[PDB]
Amino acid sequence: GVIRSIVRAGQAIPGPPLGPILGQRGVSINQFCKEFNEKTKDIKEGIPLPTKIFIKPDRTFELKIGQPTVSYFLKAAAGIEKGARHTGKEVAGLVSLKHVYEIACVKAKDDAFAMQDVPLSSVVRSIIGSARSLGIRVVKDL
Amino acid sequence: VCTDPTQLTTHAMGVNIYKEGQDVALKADSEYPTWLFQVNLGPPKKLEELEPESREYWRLLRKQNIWRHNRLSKNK
Amino acid sequence: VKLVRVQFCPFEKNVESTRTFLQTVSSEKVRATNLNCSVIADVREPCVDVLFGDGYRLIMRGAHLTTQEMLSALASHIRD
Amino acid sequence: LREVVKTVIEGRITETPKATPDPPNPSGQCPICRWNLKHKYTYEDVLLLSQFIRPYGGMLPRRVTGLCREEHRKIEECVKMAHRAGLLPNHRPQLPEGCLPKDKPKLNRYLTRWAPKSVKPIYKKGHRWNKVGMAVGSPLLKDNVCYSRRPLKMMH
Amino acid sequence: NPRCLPPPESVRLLRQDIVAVFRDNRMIAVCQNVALSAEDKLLLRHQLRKHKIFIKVFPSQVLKPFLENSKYRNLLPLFVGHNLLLVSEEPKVKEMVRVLKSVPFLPLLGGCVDDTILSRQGLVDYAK
RNA sequence: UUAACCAUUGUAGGCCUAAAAGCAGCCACCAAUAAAGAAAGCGUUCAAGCUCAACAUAAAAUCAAUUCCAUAAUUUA
Ligand code: FES
Repeated sequence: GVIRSIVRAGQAIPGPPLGPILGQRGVSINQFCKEFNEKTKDIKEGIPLPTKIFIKPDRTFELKIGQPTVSYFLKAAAGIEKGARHTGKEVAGLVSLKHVYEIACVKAKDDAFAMQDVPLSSVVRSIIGSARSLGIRVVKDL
Repeated sequence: VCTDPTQLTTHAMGVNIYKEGQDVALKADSEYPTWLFQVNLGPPKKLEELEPESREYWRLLRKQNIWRHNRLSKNK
Repeated sequence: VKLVRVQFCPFEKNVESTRTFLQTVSSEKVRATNLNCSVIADVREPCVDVLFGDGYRLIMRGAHLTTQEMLSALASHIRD
Repeated sequence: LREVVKTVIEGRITETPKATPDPPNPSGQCPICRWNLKHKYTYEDVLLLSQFIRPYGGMLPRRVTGLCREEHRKIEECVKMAHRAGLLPNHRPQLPEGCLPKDKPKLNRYLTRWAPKSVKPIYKKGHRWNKVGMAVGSPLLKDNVCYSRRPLKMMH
Repeated sequence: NPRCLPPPESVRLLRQDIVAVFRDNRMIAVCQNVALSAEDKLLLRHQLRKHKIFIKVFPSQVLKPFLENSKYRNLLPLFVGHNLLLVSEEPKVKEMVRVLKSVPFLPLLGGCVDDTILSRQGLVDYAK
């Protein structure tokens, strides 16, 4: 069973959100964090990362990870930790063209996240759509 | 981290914020291919904006077709 | 089912029933369910051979058989 | 028509009955209209009914027959009336494994719209203007040609 | 009654997408899809890129009309059912063959070398 | 349109929410893929995960005719 989580690499044992949820299906929690910790060393600590762990009936771990979230990074780029109540029209940060594009190039490196598209228009829409989800307006230039 | 608008717009501070990746400077706009800055920066392509003969037109129209059924499904 | 063998000739006239039934046999979920089965696909009238350890050999031809019967026949056979 | 012979099983497509050539009413989209039988058959015409019925009395699918829904309901109703009337001795139900008839007397019936099993008795007939009506025939067969001076009385 | 009476392209773009790819690729190796996921199909496309082949696919219900409005009208037997389309413009028989080796369970119907109906075994024999 | 099958990835997207990821609230409402609803009923410590919609569509079935109290009956113009 594929379980999707966004836990930050810095904390390999968040507790309730991962420990018991995976344990309910029946797994070794300590084993999960160690393999997750292996990703943590390779990746920057303290940044949310999407995971694609598969919990098989055999009580084995198949941990698959990708590039860190653009959504939280956009929040960090906009200097926003906690956004506005709605964020549909509330905006606290503006992102120009260049910042939008540097990150899109980096994004096009992982198998997951459908980052094999030849056109970069695929990448912009996700981050633009992600920005719309956040309390951020992607203005052309400020 | 960077806290200068000039450095923000003249140096790639957001491209990498890891420890192994050091903030790299921005090359000139001409130093990158034209398609990099020609990507769609406007709002999501609407049925009018989408070309009737574009795959996104039908795919988004298919998404719209799901929306109407979903609206019906929610009421049930 | 220890082994499942499906044979059909695309170059000659190929019956749809066997091919449609073949896709179900060559399915990731189906293969996992009957993990014991060894999936072998023969491509060159069509003949499908299914072998059981108990000695029951079940061979299916789709020329005059609908896919529904083939799936039903195997499904009961697999349960044993 | 495919028949399965049976472990290894073999299915052979066998000869299927062919419609007689020269339909009386060519240009008929539905087989019943092709033969000008739209409103001139009844449950008593078992010969026609048997063609559309399973060997044990089950209904054949409309798609295979290809006839229109209006006749399908009429034909299905006619077969039900004939079956309930014991007019289809060769299409009697298949006994599950080795069962035998209940051996109780079977009442002779015809023009039976509904199963006799599921019809409750009518204790109170009613007075002059409260008389209860007895259903005879089926509404599906209303359009059938009538040779009487006045339209047939469905309610008896 | 109407049933008794005497007898009395929406998808349009998807032509262009399929028309472009097939016209480019003379021989199409046809293998039935094993209920594969979208992400895997992209991965297999890169796997074919190792083989210099492309998994360019679209709803197969429009694949049957492709022959109706395209360069050829006689490849319908090739595209029978829901199947992965291996479209190759070069006669690299070995590259096509090892595509089959990548997934044993998945069946390869064959390759229409020069847009001529053929089987997998025939494809290899003729391609040789 | 709706009868039969199938269901990937971005992103657990931001929001007081411990956490709410389509599915507590709350947002605006896009992308990739052949085909995916920033979600429709389910499931909800929260999610995974069930289906409905995605791609495929099957194949069905504009209203009727205190104690009963003649007996009955659908076709000869
Ligand atoms: S008799 Fe013509 S529609 Fe059936």
